[PDB]
Amino acid sequence: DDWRCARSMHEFSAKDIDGHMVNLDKYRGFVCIVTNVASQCGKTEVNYTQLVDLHARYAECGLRILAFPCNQFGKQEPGSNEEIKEFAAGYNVKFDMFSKICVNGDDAHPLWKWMKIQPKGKGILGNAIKWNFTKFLIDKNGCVVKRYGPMEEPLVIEKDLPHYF
Repeated sequence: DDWRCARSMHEFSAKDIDGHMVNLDKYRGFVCIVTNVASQCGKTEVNYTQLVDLHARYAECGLRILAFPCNQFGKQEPGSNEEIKEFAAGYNVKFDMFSKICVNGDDAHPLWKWMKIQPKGKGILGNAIKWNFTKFLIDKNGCVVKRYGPMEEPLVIEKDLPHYF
């Protein structure tokens, strides 16, 4: 397992929602929020709207947001990448959308396997992602500094951003 030995998010790569591979070291020097999103879940509206809001509010300070669709939680992201892209455009999303992935299990994207065992990325009842819209806060060096649950509104992250800018 190479992914357990990575030291930074910047070591991983991921396909964006248009099918192009993105080297995540392009986010070096930015504070990031990484999150697993879904279109048909109870917290879809509050998360998209507050994430778009935090992005517009803190874009000039370097806030970036990475959104990975995931259908493993109630099958609440069943659509195609194009549908998810159009869904996100309806919220006026300007952050970075990726291709749908798994975040749990043997086939999970290795970025997500790594985040979950980071000291500040651990969960309480096991490390697995529990539901849609788990949020990880990534410092400018690519390390995980905080994990927020599916039921935590994205605005609760705001108080912590000044310490990493």
